[PDB]
Amino acid sequence: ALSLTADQMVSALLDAEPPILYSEYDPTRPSMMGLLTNLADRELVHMINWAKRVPGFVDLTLHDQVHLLESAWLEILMIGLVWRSMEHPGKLLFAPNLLLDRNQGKMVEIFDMLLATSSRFRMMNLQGEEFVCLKSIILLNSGVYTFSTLKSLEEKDHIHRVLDKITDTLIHLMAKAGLTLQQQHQRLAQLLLILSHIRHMSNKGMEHLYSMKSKNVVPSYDLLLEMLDA
Amino acid sequence: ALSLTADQMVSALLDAEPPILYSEYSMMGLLTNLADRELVHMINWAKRVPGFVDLTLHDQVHLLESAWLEILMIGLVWRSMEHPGKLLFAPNLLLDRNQGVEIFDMLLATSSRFRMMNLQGEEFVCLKSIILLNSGSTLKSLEEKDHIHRVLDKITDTLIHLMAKAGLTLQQQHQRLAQLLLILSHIRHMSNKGMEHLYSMVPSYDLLLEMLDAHR
Ligand SMILES: Oc1cccc(CN(CC2(c3ccccc3F)CCCC2)c2ccc(OC3CN(CCCF)C3)cc2)c1Cl
Ligand SMILES: Oc1cccc(CN(CC2(c3ccccc3F)CCCC2)c2ccc(OC3CN(CCCF)C3)cc2)c1Cl
Repeated sequence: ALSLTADQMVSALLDAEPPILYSEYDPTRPSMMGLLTNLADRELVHMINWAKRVPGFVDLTLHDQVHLLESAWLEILMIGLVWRSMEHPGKLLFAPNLLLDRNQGKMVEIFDMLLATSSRFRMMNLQGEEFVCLKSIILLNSGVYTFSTLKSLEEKDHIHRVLDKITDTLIHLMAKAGLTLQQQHQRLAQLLLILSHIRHMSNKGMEHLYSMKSKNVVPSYDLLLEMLDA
Repeated sequence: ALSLTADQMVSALLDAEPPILYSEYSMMGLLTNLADRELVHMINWAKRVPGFVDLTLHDQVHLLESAWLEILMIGLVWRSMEHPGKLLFAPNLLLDRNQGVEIFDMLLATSSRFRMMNLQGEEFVCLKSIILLNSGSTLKSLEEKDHIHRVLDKITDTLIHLMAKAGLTLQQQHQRLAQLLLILSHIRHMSNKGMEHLYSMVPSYDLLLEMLDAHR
């Protein structure tokens, strides 16, 4: 996995991309949290099958894969939602049959930040290749500071090696788009600064799910491990 | 601001660095007091961060209201970098995790990360100014937002310049840049958990405006 070229690492991420799902509702009938809850639960399954295809991820122990998924899953859903919404200014495309504006999201604070992130992606003309690299970064980075045995330290070192390889891959893509060296690292910095906004949005979202104090509203270690299908 | 060279960028950030404060010569009360004194120094530091005073007072208050704990936290991690397993809130206030916890360990993990990257002082002050500018639709706000993104790009150039001066290769340059900037997601994370804890017991917009809205 540390041996793949930048072109190969991109093609692997593009072929691993999960599908866009539809919301589960009756369109002949006149409950939003339940609809979004249900949609997120079903997206989560496809995310985990995507993560398994992220080069270097299945080199980790199953325990460490679950930990990274635990820390990252909501950021990963959110960046996909924001990517999906780039072409629909003012609205969030949770699903092709569930395009919502901010007055329906009424809570609204996170909705507004997702819309802002979608705008910035849009006016940056974020490319498909770049977006799948950013998803990989979130998966590996979000849990890397919340793991200290010997083995864990080897696992952290491997995660940092793969993150360096994703960085190289992103720069390769900007180089191939014709950007100058200065423009390459300026764009790389802009894209990583947005990931900290996405982390903030995920933090507020997780804060809301934990305040529900409801057993099956935060994916458990066992639920994620089951979806990983050892 | 937009005219400064990379070297003048670093010199201004270094010139503007606030002092390390001491604790008085019961724990949460001493930490609250030390943080209250640091906040005052951080306002005048922020006024000296290129691009910042070009902003409206209202935008400056919003940026500090959003970033203040992150900035406090990155300063604490920096101060603790050379003291494995301890948080140096002040030279006379060195705590270990037993005296706290979840937040403490995250802070200790960031400190350990700085150690492994051999984080440099000139790098530290660029990262702290990125936190201020980044963490937080009238024509003027659009004009502010565009200005902030421009200053952020020059700090990126300044960071690259520092690594290039040291002798790092370009591959090592973009790799280290990404490593430094991804740490910022974790500092946002810890700030949000810290806000959560403090509300379970924070400087108001008016307090911030009062300190920032100085006379001549
Ligand atoms: O791609 C998406 C598709 C569908 C929704 C979403 C994001 N959402 C909606 C929002 C939200 C509300 C409250 C808390 C956090 C949140 F983000 C964020 C913006 C509007 C309100 C959401 C809601 C509930 C969620 O909780 C599941 C996990 N389920 C439980 C886990 C058991 F497996 C309940 C997961 C996400 C994405 Cl990013
Ligand atoms: O450099 C530092 C110097 C002194 C303390 C700190 C950070 N802290 C201590 C810790 C903490 C962090 C996050 C949340 C709660 C917390 F306990 C850090 C890990 C364990 C305890 C802290 C304590 C009280 C606080 O209360 C404000 C509101 N007050 C400001 C309102 C004035 F109007 C002070 C502000 C931060 C830094 Cl990073």
